[PDB]
Amino acid sequence: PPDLRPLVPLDGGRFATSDLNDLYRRVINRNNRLKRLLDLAAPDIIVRNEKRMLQEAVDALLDNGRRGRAITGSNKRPLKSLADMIKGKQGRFRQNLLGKRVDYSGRSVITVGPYLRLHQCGLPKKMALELFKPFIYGKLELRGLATTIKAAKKMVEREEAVVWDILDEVIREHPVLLNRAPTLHRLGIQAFEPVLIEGKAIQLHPLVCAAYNADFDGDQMAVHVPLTLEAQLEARALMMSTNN
Amino acid sequence: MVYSYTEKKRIRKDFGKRPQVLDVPYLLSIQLDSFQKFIEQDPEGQYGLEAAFRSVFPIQSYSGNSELQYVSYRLGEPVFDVQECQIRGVTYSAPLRVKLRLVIYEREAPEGTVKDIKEQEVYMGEIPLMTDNGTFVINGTERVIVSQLHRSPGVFFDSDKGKTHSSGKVLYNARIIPYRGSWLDFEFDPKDNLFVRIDRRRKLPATIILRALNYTTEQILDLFFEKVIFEIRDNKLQMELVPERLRGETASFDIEANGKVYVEKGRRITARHIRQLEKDDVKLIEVPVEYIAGKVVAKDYIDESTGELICAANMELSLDLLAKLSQSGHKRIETLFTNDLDHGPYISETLRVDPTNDRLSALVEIYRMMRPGEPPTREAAESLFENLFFSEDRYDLSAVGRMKFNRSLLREEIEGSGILSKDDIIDVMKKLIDIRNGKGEVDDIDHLGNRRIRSVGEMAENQFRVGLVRVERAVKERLSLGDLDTLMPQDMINAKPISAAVKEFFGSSQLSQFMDQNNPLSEITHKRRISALGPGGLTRERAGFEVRDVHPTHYGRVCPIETPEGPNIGLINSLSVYAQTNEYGFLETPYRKVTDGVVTDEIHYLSAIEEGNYVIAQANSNLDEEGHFVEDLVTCRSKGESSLFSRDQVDYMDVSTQQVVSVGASLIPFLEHDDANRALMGANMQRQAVPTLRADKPLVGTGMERAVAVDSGVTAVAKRGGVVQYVDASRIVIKVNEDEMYPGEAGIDIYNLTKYTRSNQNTCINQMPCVSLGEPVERGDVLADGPSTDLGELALGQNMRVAFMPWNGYNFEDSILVSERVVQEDRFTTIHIQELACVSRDTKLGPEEITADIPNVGEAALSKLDESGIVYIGAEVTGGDILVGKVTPKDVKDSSLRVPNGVSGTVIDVQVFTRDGVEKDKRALEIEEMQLKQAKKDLSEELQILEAGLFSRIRAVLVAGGVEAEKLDKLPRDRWLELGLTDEEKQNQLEQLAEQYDELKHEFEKKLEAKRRKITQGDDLAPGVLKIVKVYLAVKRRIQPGDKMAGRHGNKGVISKINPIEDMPYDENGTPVDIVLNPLGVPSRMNIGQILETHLGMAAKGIGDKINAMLKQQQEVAKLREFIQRAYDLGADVRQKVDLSTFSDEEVMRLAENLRKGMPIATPVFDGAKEAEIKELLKLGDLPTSGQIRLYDGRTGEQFERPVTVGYMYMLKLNHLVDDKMHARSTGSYSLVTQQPLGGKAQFGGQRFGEMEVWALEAYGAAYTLQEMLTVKSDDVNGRTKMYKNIVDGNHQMEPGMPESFNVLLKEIRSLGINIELEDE
Amino acid sequence: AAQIRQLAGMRGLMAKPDGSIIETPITANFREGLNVLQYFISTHGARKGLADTALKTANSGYLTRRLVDVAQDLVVTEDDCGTHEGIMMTPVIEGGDVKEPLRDRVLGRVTAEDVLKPGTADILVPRNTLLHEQWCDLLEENSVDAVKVRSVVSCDTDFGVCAHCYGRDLARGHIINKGEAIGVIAAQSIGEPGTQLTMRTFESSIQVKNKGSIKLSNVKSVVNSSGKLVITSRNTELKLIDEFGRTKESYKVPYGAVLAKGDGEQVAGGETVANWDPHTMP
Amino acid sequence: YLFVEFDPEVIHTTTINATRGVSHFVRFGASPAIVPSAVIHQLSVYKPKDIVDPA
Amino acid sequence: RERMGHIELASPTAHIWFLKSLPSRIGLLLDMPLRDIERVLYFESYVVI
DNA sequence: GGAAGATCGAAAAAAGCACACGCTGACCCGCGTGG
DNA sequence: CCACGCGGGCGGTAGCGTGCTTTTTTCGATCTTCC
RNA sequence: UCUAUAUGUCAGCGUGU
Ligand SMILES: [Mg+2]
Ligand SMILES: [Zn+2]
Repeated sequence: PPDLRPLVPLDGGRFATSDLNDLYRRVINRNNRLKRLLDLAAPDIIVRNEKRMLQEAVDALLDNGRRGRAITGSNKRPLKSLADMIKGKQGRFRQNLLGKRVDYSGRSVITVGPYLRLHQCGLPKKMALELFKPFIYGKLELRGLATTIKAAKKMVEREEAVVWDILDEVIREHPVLLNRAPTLHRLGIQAFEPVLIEGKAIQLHPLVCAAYNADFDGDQMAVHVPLTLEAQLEARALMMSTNN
Repeated sequence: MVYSYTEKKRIRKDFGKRPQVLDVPYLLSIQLDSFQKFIEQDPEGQYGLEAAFRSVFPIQSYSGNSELQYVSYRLGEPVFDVQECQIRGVTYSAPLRVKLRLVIYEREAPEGTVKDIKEQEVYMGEIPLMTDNGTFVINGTERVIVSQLHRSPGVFFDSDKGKTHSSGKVLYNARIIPYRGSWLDFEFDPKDNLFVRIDRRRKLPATIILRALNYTTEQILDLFFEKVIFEIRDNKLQMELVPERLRGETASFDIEANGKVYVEKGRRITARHIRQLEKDDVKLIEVPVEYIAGKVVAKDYIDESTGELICAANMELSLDLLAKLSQSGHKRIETLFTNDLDHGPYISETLRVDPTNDRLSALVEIYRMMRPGEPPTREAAESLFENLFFSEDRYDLSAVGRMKFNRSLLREEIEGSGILSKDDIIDVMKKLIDIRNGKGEVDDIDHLGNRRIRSVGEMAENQFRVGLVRVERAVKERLSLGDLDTLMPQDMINAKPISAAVKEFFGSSQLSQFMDQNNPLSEITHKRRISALGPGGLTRERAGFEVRDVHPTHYGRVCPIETPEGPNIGLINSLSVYAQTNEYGFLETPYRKVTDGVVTDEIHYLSAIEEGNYVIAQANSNLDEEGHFVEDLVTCRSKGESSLFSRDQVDYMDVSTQQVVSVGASLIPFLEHDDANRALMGANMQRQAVPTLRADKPLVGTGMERAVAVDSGVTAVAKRGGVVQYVDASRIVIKVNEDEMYPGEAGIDIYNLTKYTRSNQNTCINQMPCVSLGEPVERGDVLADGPSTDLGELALGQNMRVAFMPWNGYNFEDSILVSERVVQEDRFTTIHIQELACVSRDTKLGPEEITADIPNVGEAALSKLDESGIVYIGAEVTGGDILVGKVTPKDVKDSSLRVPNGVSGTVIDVQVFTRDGVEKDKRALEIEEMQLKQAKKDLSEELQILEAGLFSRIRAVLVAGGVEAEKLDKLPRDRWLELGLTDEEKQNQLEQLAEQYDELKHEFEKKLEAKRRKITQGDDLAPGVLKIVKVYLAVKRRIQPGDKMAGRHGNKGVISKINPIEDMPYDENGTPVDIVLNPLGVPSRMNIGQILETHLGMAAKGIGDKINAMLKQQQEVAKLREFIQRAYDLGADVRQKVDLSTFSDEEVMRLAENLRKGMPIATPVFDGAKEAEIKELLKLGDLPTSGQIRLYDGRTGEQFERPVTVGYMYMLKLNHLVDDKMHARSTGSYSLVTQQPLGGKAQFGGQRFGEMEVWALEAYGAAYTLQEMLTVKSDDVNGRTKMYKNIVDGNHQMEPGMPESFNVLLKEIRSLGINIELEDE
Repeated sequence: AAQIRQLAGMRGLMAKPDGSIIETPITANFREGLNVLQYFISTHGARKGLADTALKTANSGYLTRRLVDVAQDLVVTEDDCGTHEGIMMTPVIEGGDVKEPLRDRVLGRVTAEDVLKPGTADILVPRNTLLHEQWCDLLEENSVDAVKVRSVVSCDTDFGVCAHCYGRDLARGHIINKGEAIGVIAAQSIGEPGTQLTMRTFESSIQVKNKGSIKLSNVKSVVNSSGKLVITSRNTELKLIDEFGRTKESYKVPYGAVLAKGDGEQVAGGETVANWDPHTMP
Repeated sequence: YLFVEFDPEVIHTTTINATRGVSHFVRFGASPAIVPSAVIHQLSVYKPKDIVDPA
Repeated sequence: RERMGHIELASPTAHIWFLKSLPSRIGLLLDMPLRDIERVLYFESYVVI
């Protein structure tokens, strides 16, 4: 289908073309040439060469480089065939099925909060406001300070005091998942209760650092928001730092 | 040694003791001189463009009737200056013009005498010129061509250490690697065979090559073997006995010479037996008949009676064969001498293996080997073999390659032809045979004598030669095809291939890299960098490990400390301070020659190969007067190892202790007290520091800051001595001295400082003047300090009062606690400049243009916009504001450029580029007006100087003539020329001076017109776009928790809390500390240099405090002079000598003014101050000698139980800001194909939940969380909408749905021809 | 100890990149000033370690990914198969050193059959009781060396394993609950210390250090002319057993090894019992 | 497509392969294909009247 | 995003996945060496039916 | 005494090479043909 | 000098490549074992 | 969330590991 091989606009008046489109065009051109040659009652050698070249084009489209030499693009490199986007580290299986990018997620450096408890972690106010935007919208709609989603968006972007009170109220007992980039074992991601702090750095408990194998020398950690009741209970009862 | 004015401003105290015999060379020399060899005119054609032209030209045609030849080349005047190219986005380049002569021969005359000559000049593209600061300007951006460390051409012998054959046997290979051609290999087949391999294809026997070289079997056996003569005597066919052939073997038969039984049958021959045989002078010895069959006949023998070959060459003899030979009547035979270990029969076995028996068969086999699938033709095979290695065009060995080839083969001469020869191949094969036999040693790959450095010039020459041969092919085709009547040399050749290859090399090559402009140290390190990776080099994935290690030959050539950490470790290196490249490209280092036990001052540059032969002593060797070693046994490096040697055995000595380390490592004080890992990390981390609001000189330095600052182009260095006529924040005009004035020159030099210009890393580059009005200057003295530069000294960070103590856990692992006073003083505040571009391009619907009126915008939104449609200069802009108002026709939809969300700042510069032929907006007209005003002022300075001089001359002439000075004073200045004098020589010279005046005025007018034309020239843009608007925003970034801050000893951390000033610990005097550091990281990391630096900084600050106290009391100059003299004279036989008695009593006040903050101290890398000197310096001030004082808790106020280490430390702010790393996303854009959230902070993407996170979630047993993270949050579009609606409503429930990625995968597999679907049942 | 030794004492001998030890060590302290030669010598080891650390991560990640895949389909799905088969477990004994005792290996696991007290033929522990700390203490009080335990490899459950065979959850005191994915946990546990490992490629008689009885296993020996015993087997094992009856030391004697003392004879520390010639085989 | 009649002895195949304007020999397997003389004769008598896609 | 197309090839073409992925499925089914399959597929040698 | 299977070392082909994040540039057919 | 529309390895009257490890498949050469 | 802002790869790097 065309959408799976889109023709993205180049923003400069041109069109960026995928390798699959080039392979399909080559196959279609070869098929049309072979059809014309067959309809022209061509002799044996010419039609054999045309059929062989069509076979080579089909094999290149199905799996470039599997047999013979790969088809080179306009920038002197092998093209990406149908089999190339399935296998490998950049293939569909290992890039969009086993793992994928998620919403309601953030990333920031980690500092040390000596005053935090084992089940608590510091979170920036702006970062928490960005992460829990739909919850704030819902709470504002329920309370009655806003009548439409546009009004809630305007109130959130205006950063009113009522917005901050709602942000304080929503995450009173809403755990968040803190994870480090190298997740060697299950302890690399743990659930913590957020506490609003001033700044842009996540405050981490000193005791859990040995579990995270993290040092305060520029480390960056990601945070995810469990946005359903079952995930909230799972984080509270299984992945909480107190249970580990 | 009388210090310069900039040095007299602030003299750094030097604690070094080793005298300096060689000053530090120019850091950016390797980049410069090499490029000079690429562009300088060379009468001898071996370097650069002249060499390439001589290699390619002259070019003939298919028929001998026309010829194109090259005469000379000239580089043109670049269209725009470096600053103009940088601001306009064009590439700084110079036109290349070449003299080409086309000679049409006389075809009618058989002798081919010249018939017609046509000489012309042809333009062959633009060659990108290289700036004085060792960098290139490509497309308006700064790029650096780093050097490449690659294997030198020549022959190399290696062997696998038993990896293959699965029994530990070593296989030997010999590779001939040319600069340009086909690589050759000779490998040992485990069955003891020789195999020749070309271009790493299938192996072939080497005897095939030998036969292809017109060598018969007899000649090969003569060359590769020794002959034993078996001559039939009157009886028992005694043979010419050679005792050396009897070593290491047992004689099965009794030998009989003269009647003495030296060796009997069945006893092993000992060395005593060999000696007895030698003493007996035995020449002939009896041989049994059966022993003959074991040997192999060497030369073919034919029977005269039957006219047939008795035997061919090289097969095992037989009893029937020897009987037939005896009946034939041949008295003597020749056999090949073989041995188990001394002389292996590898050549004979290889000759047996191959099927080829003649030169033609060998050539046919070689052609089939090289070009499979082609008809084997004798002429084609001969041509291919000749061109493979014996053609100058196809095969070429450089001078370095020929020298290495001759040296490896023990050839006396080092100069030879580039093409290969038969003798060279035979010698290589013989050397490989000898190595197999146990004589000789294999070469070392990592040896710096086997690896050479290729600079920008060599690669540029190679690319230009490739383009030149392409152009030569094109011109050959044109000459062959075109007529011989109206051909012009310009039309024959096309400059497109030359320009294309040049721009590809200078912009898209891996070695061509974006120059990092974080600080001058980063630029210096990047320019002085050698990368093994690149074309014709190692790959990062397959680089291996054994190459990454530090070879012993790296001493004084490659710094082991300064290497990148990560995947490319050991593959990228930093050149040493004194390292330089030889004429062949091999790295060499200076040394001091030692003669008769005394260390002379003569300096000899030794390479890796030459260093091994001699014995070199280490730099840290005690030396008394007359350069005599005070110790009988001195540690020295002889051959890849260090050992004790006698004083007379030494031959060379290291020039200085900084030879080993590079500039980055040499800039780290107390390196010898620091761990190697921490030193490496600190050296790599010093390059990432960002310039601060104010540059603070390092209290503890190494004395190399001045060299780095001067060598780098960030600072302004006076070209000629003189006085500062005019000083300003933007420009400096200096009236040069009369002695340095060129004839017919105004005598003023104008330096235009660069103020607030963005760098490659979005930082701020600003130059501030460092001299005052009327201050005399000299050549080489710094005028304006560049970024991260203080008074000509490198200033990467700031000096902070640090204290090593735990503080309520706020430090912990590596975190840093920072006082509020640091933020209040804006010590670490930085300026970041960001560029935003708006493009106005001609779409098919209608040409878009910048207008102030935008559809559906509020009036307040357009307040910042002017009538032209551009944001006002200096108007503060927050997120979402409109910078440039652009509208695209539909009637018009808004396309105005807006700042990204979360980006603030102040607009500081607006640049408009308009394609020629399009109307110019009034904003561009204003920009041009200010540019022309600045140019007019710059020209008018010189115009006024020259006019004043000329009018003074005419006034003097008129006073001498008619004596009318008073009338001139009363008369207007401009009406002095119109006055008429009496008819004499005075009138004639007055007319001449008037002519000179009007000529000068017209010359200045044409110069101004040329400048205006240059600045008003339309910019060249890409097709389809007619306007570009660039807006620069300046943002002040202040220190805050999460920012990464570090030091020079590898200690790093992040800010944890900006504590109040009252909470900091304070000493008895009440002064609080600024930085609190955890001591726990000192012993484990083994970085003790930071503690010594802290103590030295404390001593320096104590001295500075004493100086400040003296100054505040208005003490007399005598007391300050005495105190500063005592402070400078402190030390233990320091080499630095400072005399204040010759400072005119006025520069002492300036020095004390500069020393009030502190006393800078120079601590060499390995010849630094000892602990005793530090204690003495501390005792000089009113500070304890232990370095630890007693403080009190700021919050509580009781006494600290133990003294803590508090001092002054140079701390750097890294380029890792928390505001640039923090990101958060709830909902946003999604990918078109996979329907997944985007990636990256710039695209407002979401964090990726990788495989490891999924595994951790499964291990935790959480299933609902994993499903929510997998489908609803990322892929399920209906799930996404339902979740958003439910959360807005207030219900936290989720539907599983169907991820789109699985549907895409199923569709792809279906399109692969394989049917896949899900079954409901 | 090593880091303080380097800080306040001389660094000592170092090694070349190949591996050979440099003849001249470093006699300078980190507090003192190392010369150029000593720093250049140390840079070899520093760069070797840095390169090893940089290059180990790829292999560690590949190994942990393969391990995660190979066990991604293993979950607990039953309580007890009823199988009486298991793995025999004894403390690891080799050379003249004991690394892991029986208590450490046996802790947190269930038994395969009724383990009996030695010399009494009385059931020391029941058949299917999980061995916690108290059970381990009781087992070690009776000087028991061999315990048969139920292992995952011996689990009779198909398409999964049972909770009893797996044993303790190792993260909680109680037994492992049903539904826990143990394959992923095991793979992550194995792959986590992968970075701590190293990817580098770096006698004629037996010695007795303790006092106890001597036992010979798989031995058919003969008396020589002088009365000494010489073995006629290639799989002859010697066990030194303490007074309590548990195996303390283990050795594997080679062919043609003379015996200083016979089986069942007490020996003292520092004595040599077996002597042999490794250069040639008589 | 072109049909070139030549002797490889007189001029090598690689020279024709490097001729300007010629893409490559039509080859099956390693060796280049050989066109029989019957095909050449038929082509010399092969005279069709047709149309083309641009036409 | 779901509708697919089809091209009617005038001549059959063998699937590369079932042919080059060792062991070759076509070669195993026909019990003949791979090189003969390559020769007949790319019009190098005829095969009898 | 010739064929069959067999086996054994050697040569050729295929698959893999940790994760996460941030930044920059450099394209994203060229050319004979046509109007 | 403003589109344009199909083969494509590029360019040339040939050659370009060239520093990993492990596993799987097949082949030539022998061998060896017999019916 | 189809409310803004809705591309890809190659090369060079750097950071945490
Ligand atoms: Mg860290
Ligand atoms: Zn079980």
